[PDB]
Amino acid sequence: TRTLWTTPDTSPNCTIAQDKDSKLTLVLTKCGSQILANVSLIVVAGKYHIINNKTNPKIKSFTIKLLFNKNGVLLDNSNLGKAYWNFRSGNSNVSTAYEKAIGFMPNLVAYPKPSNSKKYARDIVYGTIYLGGKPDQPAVIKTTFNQETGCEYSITFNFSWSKTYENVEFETTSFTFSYIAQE
Amino acid sequence: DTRTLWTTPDTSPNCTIAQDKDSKLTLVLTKCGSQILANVSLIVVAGKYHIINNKTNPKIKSFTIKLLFNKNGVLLDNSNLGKAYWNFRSGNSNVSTAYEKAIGFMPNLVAYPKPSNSKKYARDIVYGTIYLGGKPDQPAVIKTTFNQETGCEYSITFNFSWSKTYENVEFETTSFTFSYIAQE
Amino acid sequence: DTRTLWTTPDTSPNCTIAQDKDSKLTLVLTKCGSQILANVSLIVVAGKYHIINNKTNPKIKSFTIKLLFNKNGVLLDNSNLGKAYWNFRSGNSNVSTAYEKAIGFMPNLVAYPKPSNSKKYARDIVYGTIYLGGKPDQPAVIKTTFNQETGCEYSITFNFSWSKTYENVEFETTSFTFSYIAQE
Ligand SMILES: [Zn+2]
Ligand SMILES: [Zn+2]
Ligand SMILES: [Zn+2]
Repeated sequence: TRTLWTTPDTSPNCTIAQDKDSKLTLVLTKCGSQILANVSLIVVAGKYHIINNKTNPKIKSFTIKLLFNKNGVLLDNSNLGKAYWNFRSGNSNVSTAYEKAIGFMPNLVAYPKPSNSKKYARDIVYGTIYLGGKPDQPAVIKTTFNQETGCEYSITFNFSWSKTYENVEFETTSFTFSYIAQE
Repeated sequence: DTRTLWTTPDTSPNCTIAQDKDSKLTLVLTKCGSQILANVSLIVVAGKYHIINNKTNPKIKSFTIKLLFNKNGVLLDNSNLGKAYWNFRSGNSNVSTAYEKAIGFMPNLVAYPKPSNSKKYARDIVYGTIYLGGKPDQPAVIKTTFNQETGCEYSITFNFSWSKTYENVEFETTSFTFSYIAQE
Repeated sequence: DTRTLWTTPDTSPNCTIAQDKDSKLTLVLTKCGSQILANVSLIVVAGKYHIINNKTNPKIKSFTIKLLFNKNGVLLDNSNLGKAYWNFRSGNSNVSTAYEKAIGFMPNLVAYPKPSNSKKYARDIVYGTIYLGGKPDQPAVIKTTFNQETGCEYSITFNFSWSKTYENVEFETTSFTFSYIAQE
């Protein structure tokens, strides 16, 4: 069945530190009870565009959050802009915002919201991507399901690095993962 | 849902590593035609592998969870995973009756042959790293091997191992995705 | 379209890295709508890359396998992979006739543009690590790049490289799974 995506162009669609400073490319394809996900990031401007940890040793991580309501609709506090997220139609999107995508949401039994109960690590997936496609420029992408407040479901991407990069543009290789679907 | 075989997504223990029901293996196998998309994680709740302390027990560095299947893809009871809640999905639960056939979910025997006298290829293994407690400095290796057990027609085995000296670290993991070639 | 397009899962050599038919590339592409789920491994059986010795040949550190496709997603004969056994799956074999169209299996050209004077973004690359002989201390990097070859409409290229100093180690790998955005 279907695919929810950001069209795979390079037009900025995401706000990390300043308005439209990045293009998140995210494709979610439903394969029954699992969602197959493919993600990459291009930071085009602003604080995170060029990393220089000699001049700014403190800049070592940032987060992009996707927050969804009970119908699986993206909420406006998300870093990703609402106009950019929809079911695929060709290399573009359907012309009208979708009303329902619960089949694409991370499963709440697998990945419960924060509560008074024990929190398990299975709601996280780690991966490594590479800045500029260079094998000696790893950064970690940590993806977490359903851990944000103010929403019914969430997918968050935390990008971090441990090396001292000097004038390295933050644009990444791609990473694939999956997660258990709500229905 | 006859495209997903799973353990259910709850946290009720279903697996016996060192003692009865000491762990929850969460395993979801989704059939995408000739490939099975697999998602796995592990929570150990009790016993020898629950709290790792390699200062006190320096030799506790690895363990294995085996799923063994018959010619029909039915789980055999000396697998570490219990039979009761390994089944086709129905909602967040399972279908009511135990399944009789799941050959479409078994690892392909031409791709991943049983042990024999013939050359053994590495393609029957997938390696991944998961993280204890979700902490990025607590890696452990998950090694998954297809059809290398005897006394069965098919098998999937998960070997968990680590090389750091962990001190009072609970063995509960992040999730890992992989795929394998299906028998049919 | 649920189909699988593959090399078949046997171990018969189908690929030419340094000399004719020196390797078996096992590649399985399954279409899951707008994404292709890919599973890959490599067995080198002869020639320069069969047994690696970096004490005697320290500069032998990488090689490349290219799949080049025309406008219809048909494999071009200058690819390293041979055309004879690359086809849609039928059982553990292939459909009898060579396929004529597989555009839905090609890497998306907007996501992964062909080479030009325009900025080359890294999103057209996926990196993974596989293990020689299934040994966890024998990593090698598999770098996969989409649509960066000339003389074709689409391409998938696999660059295998390593940084350890291997001494008489056979180049045969564990398996790796990735996905990519489909052209249609
Ligand atoms: Zn710039
Ligand atoms: Zn515990
Ligand atoms: Zn050999």
